[PDB]
Amino acid sequence: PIESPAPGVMDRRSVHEPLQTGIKAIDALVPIGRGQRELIIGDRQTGKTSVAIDTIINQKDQNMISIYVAIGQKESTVRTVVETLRKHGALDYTIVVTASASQPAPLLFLAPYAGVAMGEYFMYKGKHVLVVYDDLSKQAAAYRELSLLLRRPPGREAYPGDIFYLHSRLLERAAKLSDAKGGGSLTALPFVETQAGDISAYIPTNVISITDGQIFLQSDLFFSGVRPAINAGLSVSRVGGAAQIKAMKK
Amino acid sequence: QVSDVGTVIQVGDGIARAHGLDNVMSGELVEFANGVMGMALNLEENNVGIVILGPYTGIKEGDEVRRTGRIMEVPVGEALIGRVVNPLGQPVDGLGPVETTETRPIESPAPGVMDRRSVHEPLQTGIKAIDALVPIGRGQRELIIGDRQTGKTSVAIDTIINQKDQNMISIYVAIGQKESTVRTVVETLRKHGALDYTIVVTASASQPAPLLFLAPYAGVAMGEYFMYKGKHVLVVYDDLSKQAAAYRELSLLLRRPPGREAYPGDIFYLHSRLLERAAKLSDAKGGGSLTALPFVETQAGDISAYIPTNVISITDGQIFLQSDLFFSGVRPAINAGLSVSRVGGAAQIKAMKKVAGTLRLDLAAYRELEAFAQFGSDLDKATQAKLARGARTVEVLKQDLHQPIPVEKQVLIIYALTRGFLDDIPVEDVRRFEKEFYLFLDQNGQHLLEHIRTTKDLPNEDDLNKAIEAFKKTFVVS
Amino acid sequence: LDAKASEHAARMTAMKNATDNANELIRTLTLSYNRARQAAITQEITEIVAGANAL
Amino acid sequence: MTRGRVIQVMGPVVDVKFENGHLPAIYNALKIQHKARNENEVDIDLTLEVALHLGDDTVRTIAMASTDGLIRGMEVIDTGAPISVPVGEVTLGRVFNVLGEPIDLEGDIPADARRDPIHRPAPKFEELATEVEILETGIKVVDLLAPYIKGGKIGLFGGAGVGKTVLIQELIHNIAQEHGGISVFAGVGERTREGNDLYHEMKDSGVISKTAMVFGQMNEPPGARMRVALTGLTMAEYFRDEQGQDVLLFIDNIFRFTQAGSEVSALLGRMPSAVGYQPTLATEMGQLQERITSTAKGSITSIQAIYVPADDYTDPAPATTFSHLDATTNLERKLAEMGIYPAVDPLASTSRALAPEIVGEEHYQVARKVQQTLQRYKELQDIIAILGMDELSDEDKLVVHRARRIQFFLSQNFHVAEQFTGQPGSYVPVKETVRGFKEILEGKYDHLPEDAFRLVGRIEEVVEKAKAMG
Amino acid sequence: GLTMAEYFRDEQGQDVLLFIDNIFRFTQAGSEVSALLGRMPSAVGYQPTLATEMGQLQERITSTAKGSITSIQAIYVPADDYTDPAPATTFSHLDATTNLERKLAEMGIYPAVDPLASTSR
Amino acid sequence: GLTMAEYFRDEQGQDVLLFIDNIFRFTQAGSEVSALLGRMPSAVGYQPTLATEMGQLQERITSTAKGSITSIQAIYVPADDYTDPAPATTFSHLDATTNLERKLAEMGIYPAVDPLASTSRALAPEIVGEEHYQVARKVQQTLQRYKELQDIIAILGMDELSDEDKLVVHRARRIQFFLSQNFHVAEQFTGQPGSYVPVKETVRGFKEILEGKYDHLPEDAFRLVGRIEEVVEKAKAMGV
Ligand SMILES: Nc1ncnc2c1ncn2[C@@H]1O[C@H](COP(=O)(O)OP(=O)(O)OP(=O)(O)O)[C@@H](O)[C@H]1O
Ligand SMILES: Nc1ncnc2c1ncn2[C@@H]1O[C@H](COP(=O)(O)OP(=O)(O)OP(=O)(O)O)[C@@H](O)[C@H]1O
Ligand SMILES: Nc1ncnc2c1ncn2[C@@H]1O[C@H](COP(=O)(O)OP(=O)(O)OP(=O)(O)O)[C@@H](O)[C@H]1O
Ligand SMILES: [Mg+2]
Ligand SMILES: [Mg+2]
Ligand SMILES: [Mg+2]
Repeated sequence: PIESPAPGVMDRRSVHEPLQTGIKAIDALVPIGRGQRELIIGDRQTGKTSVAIDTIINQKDQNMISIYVAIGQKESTVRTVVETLRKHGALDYTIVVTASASQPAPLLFLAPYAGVAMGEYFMYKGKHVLVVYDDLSKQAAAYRELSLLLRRPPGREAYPGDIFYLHSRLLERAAKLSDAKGGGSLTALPFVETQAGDISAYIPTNVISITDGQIFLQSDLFFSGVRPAINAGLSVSRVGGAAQIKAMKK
Repeated sequence: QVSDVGTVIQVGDGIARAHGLDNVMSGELVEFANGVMGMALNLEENNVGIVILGPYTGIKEGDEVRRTGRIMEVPVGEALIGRVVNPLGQPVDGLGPVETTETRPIESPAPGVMDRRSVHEPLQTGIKAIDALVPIGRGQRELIIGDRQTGKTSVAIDTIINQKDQNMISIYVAIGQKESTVRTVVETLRKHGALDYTIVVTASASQPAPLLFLAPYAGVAMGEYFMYKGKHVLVVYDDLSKQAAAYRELSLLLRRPPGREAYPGDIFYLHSRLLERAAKLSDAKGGGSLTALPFVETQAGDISAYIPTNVISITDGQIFLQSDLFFSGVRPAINAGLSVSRVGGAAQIKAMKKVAGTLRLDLAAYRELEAFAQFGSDLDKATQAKLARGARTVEVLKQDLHQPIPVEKQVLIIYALTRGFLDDIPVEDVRRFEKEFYLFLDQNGQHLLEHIRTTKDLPNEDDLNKAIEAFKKTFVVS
Repeated sequence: LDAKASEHAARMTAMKNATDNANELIRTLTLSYNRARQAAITQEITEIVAGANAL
Repeated sequence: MTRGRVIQVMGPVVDVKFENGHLPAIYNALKIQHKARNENEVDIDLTLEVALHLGDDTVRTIAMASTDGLIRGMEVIDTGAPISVPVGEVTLGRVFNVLGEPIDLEGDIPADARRDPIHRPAPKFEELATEVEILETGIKVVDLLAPYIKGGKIGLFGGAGVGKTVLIQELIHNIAQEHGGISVFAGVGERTREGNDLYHEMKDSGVISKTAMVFGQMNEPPGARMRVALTGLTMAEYFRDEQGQDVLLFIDNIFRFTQAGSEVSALLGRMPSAVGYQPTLATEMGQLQERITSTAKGSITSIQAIYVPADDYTDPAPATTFSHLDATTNLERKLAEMGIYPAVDPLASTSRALAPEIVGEEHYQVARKVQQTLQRYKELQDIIAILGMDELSDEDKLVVHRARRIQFFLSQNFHVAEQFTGQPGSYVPVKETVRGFKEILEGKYDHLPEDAFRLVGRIEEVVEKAKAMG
Repeated sequence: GLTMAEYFRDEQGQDVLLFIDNIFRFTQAGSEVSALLGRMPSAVGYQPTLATEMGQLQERITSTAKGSITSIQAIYVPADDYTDPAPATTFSHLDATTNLERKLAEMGIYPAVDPLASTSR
Repeated sequence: GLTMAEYFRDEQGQDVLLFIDNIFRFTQAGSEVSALLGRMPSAVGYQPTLATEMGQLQERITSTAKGSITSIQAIYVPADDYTDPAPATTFSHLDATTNLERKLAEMGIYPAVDPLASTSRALAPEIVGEEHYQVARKVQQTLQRYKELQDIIAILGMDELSDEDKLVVHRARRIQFFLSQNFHVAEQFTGQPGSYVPVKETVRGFKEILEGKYDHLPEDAFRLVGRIEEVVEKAKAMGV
């Protein structure tokens, strides 16, 4: 089913297994563990998709299934991403779910739930899954369009009242199951596109209030040669560090 | 039968709802029981929504509404010349009825893309600053924008007066003005003789909002009758901001959703419809043209406001007037820095074109150096020459009230200023020098005057030099 | 005399660059004010629309 | 049956009632034709677009013209398909009005002409091209520092009187000459006099024989202004889908499309979104932009001018539009007054294509080196006024000496600029311009006078000019 | 009050002075009436009919052949905001305006009229 | 949870620690469900009954004669807007508040409590002591003066400030850094073990800083330490 209850309090285990993204500026100072959900946030043309593609490609050695969910992306961009995945061989273990900007609003609203429901199937078998949501801001815009068409009164910035519940319900299904539930895990990397780096906007704050950290990419750094564009001032991992190899931690 | 009659079921705030009128057309005029006109705006399934165009206190529930069979139009013809009239064509000055035999609808499509021609004819406003810095061509529409009490109405009246010998018809549309103000404007026009070719359309602040919303469209409809016959028309809308306010009131009374800055959604469409009907017709349609001078009032000089931005996006330029310049004794108050005409300059005559550039440069230069005013003498080149010439330019560009001057005299005085014949004249005497120069020209330089007036070109430079030197020989500095 | 003229030059350039800094800060603050006010405008429009709709 | 009657008229919105089981589909076209039976009526000729199904066999529509004169009870006819405009060779050199009806006096279009629906789903994921390709425009600045992409969207910016129109004409000329394609210009909610001026300029330049124009300007209703872009796009799509060509599509102002959509939504009665825009803003923009893509047999690339309200690049309409753009070219009044044409800013312009994966290592290195040189010159221009020209170091003198020649060599002579300058134009291939800029970087031409680079095509013409000068 | 004043110039041909305590409170009362009647609020919550109400009040204060009425009106500016709709739509009907400053009042200069912000035709 | 705590308060007369993880989500859920119940929307989309619904919950969490309840609540602030109705209404229900700030969090000084927005009902001379009250007020005054100087510092530069303003800035930056602390639970992010600082130690250390004793130490010595002696230890490690 699209809508399913999240794992309970006693069904979960503390994250203790590293997710090696293959990028120094992440694996060194903002580590990501399995079962974590880490936010990738930045402006347009900053490398958000490139970070996810590199992370997905790096998982060839590891025993992990990858799901790339594109919401509101351009179809040419999705085609080129699929071609890079095919060239690097990541299509041996990858599922691509797409809903372009030409699709009606309900499909944009619905895509991430389909992705996470596809992930849960492997998660509950004791396997490890990685899920990438290419935009949650565009999902929020689609849901706002749906609510206004249904004549529900808007709240702050015309968003409906349960814009928080939407994202929390989506992202709360990513978990690290315990040995009693099988030991499987699901990892989420939601994306948020800010406007002029305003980290204090409504949707960025809502998504920050859910995930276990955030990786902030700065356009000022991306331009002028700092190409990975990591901003160590605003990037942190709340659960990471306990899921980092001893050598790197040392 | 209920096909040609209807009974009112709701009355409120100038909006009426009537049952019946099965054959009424959208946009039609209807007749109430007591003689008040109305528009059938919304044709719903079981009732008709009517916008009242007069005092609605005399309309109750149950009184009959009669159909007329005519989509809303206004009377047109040469008989409207020299009369002040309401937006519906009913005279308000007395003097009996206006006898006309032709009409033209208020809504009418703008001239097509293939019906137009490039603007090539000058429109002499009679103001030195406008005719030199921001020329206006026939068929252009140019925005005039400023704050309260800056001189926009005075500029419009001066432009209308200056058109006496030209082959143009002027139309003055006053929206939201005080009745005494409109009366005074009409009296000045009559005193200066402009009523021989001028129509005044008035909609005072005490009128219902739909009349204010309709007035500029009635003015344009009156102008188009002359325009399509091959004549040239000048139309002035005194307050598009007040027209927009009246439209916002009407839209809110009809309970339409608001838009940006609380103005309605199609506020841009309103002024686009209004200002797109002014054009220069091609030769195949007859060489007619209609030129428009919309007005917009700002708040503390803020241009970034919604309505100013919309109108600047619509029109072909802007004339910006400054409150500080107006208060500092510069009465035309035109800021040549921000002001710009995009289609004009092509229509400017050759004599003015050959001389306007140096004055443009001088006036542009004498604005940044005014910051360095606390100290007097940095350089002779930077301070002495530049500041002296700029101050003399500011003095010559000043103008008195209701006294336009001809283009050839403007050209001659601007040439004298630019070439340096004012270099050794004190600043305080420049206006007297200009006045006595015009009198001396009338006395002796009829040959130069007629040469300019016939060829639209500068006369022989050496002869002009010797004439100005001959005048300076007699002019006394005191 | 040389030192007095040096004092004049130093104070002149100090006032100049102070004015430049002040105008930069004014640009930033006024533009910030202007980005802020559109949120209030859209909030009041949203409130009016909701009030009209709920009835 | 296929016949209905009008039951409500409220401005541009018209409600029509049909027989049960015979309602038209969404986005279909309905025709109203009427003859005044007596003096209390007027003749009517109108087209309606279906928008909703209100229930009770009633359909709500949007009119493409003024609704004055409508009477409750007039007969309505169903066409059984959306708006259809003529496509093919007959559309070249003609001007249309969003309904496909010609505006110029060359006559009507015969009824046997093929017509295509306005509304159409975007091309499938299967049909798209798998690789990114560069559209060779033949203009040195664009081909070096801001490459174009087949199927990409380009945003154009610039002040008044800088060269946007002449640049558009030169782009059409170069594409038609070398790549064998055509162009379609779609004005949207702009000045009618500007449209007439553009028509006359195209006729003067001779570009008009290779282009089609649809205008639907400011004075048109929102229903027409909201579909001008779609009709222009659907006449453009024919040549790419049926003849496999590379096509240009110019949209005069994409912001007016969004504004017309918002106006239409307010009439439909939907709840206003964040800043008064329609709730369907993103969906409408996606449905317009996603049809401009490169396919297996052809491509459409679009040059779009975008107005930004209050210069706020975070406003919802510019924010939504910018997500689709692939490149950006900015014009400079400073360069225009300096005499550099086509006056493209070599530092404000940005492009997604300029990457080693797409354009090549050699091209990328040359371009980045040029940008660094120009940035260093920009920095040194302050120190020149701070201290003086002679006080700068020798390496800074060399940097300035290279930068002047680079900035001058960025200029080019346009084919359509002959009417002004008196000099024929030049089409410079990307390989040739890369080689020339590498040669200028390496110091091979430091001895030449800097003015011989002023306005010229290939690098060999520069040494020819220097030879003729001295 | 206007009805009481109009008689002296209509039937008796006098010159009358009409002093109005505060236009701002008149506009506030109009806005309250509009909100009670349930109309859609204008720019900052005012009534849509603000301009027409102000016009129908002020336009009756005019000079005619029989007599003249001159009016001295006091306006209240909230938080020094002259952009406020009530003063903004009041400005269009005035021949002379006077600006009073708490800055001048604190120094002790009564009547505290600003000599540069006051204009008259 | 409140019902469970009330039994221990009443039927047993026992002291209760009550922790509420995020009380704002209660009003958020109320606003989510309010629209479907047929109520007209209030300002910024909240329910008309925001104040009464929150009051009916808050006034149950009190200490009575038979038992005492001390409650610590975290109150999320949506989009960093402290004027939002939900944060604004809950202010009147509290005795002591501490306002965390993103600005202080970004500079790296945790716990990032705003030293001027935070207030408590217990900061009175007869409750905490004369010396404590005077030291706290002096610290707040210095921080406010440093806050006011931030425009003149940015524009005219640090050089042109007077003799006293420079001393105020010098003391204020060190005070702002010394307000930071290393936490026991933060040892997961850093190897520093953390500390527990008594009130006497805090008051004496801040008094010593105010008297100008430690003006010769660098600013960075004061970040993330416990008692005042650790500042001297860190400076000596730095080499002083
Ligand atoms: N590590 C890198 N090295 C070089 N180029 C890079 C790197 N990461 C990203 N880029 C470049 O950055 C550009 C945009 O990157 P990307 O598409 O990942 O951005 P984005 O934030 O997903 O953009 P959008 O808003 O279009 O979705 C591309 O030209 C890509 O080649
Ligand atoms: N060139 C001038 N010389 C002298 N007085 C002038 C000149 N231009 C305008 N004035 C005077 O300045 C005042 C401005 O009035 P005007 O009607 O021209 O302004 P306005 O911008 O239309 O203002 P309002 O908003 O009050 O209608 C009037 O008293 C007018 O007589
Ligand atoms: N390549 C060129 N060669 C010669 N002259 C040029 C060139 N490009 C521009 N110009 C000059 O600049 C003028 C501006 O032309 P154009 O109409 O393209 O400008 P624009 O920036 O699009 O203006 P507008 O906003 O009025 O449409 C031309 O009329 C011509 O005089
Ligand atoms: Mg991306
Ligand atoms: Mg006036
Ligand atoms: Mg152009």
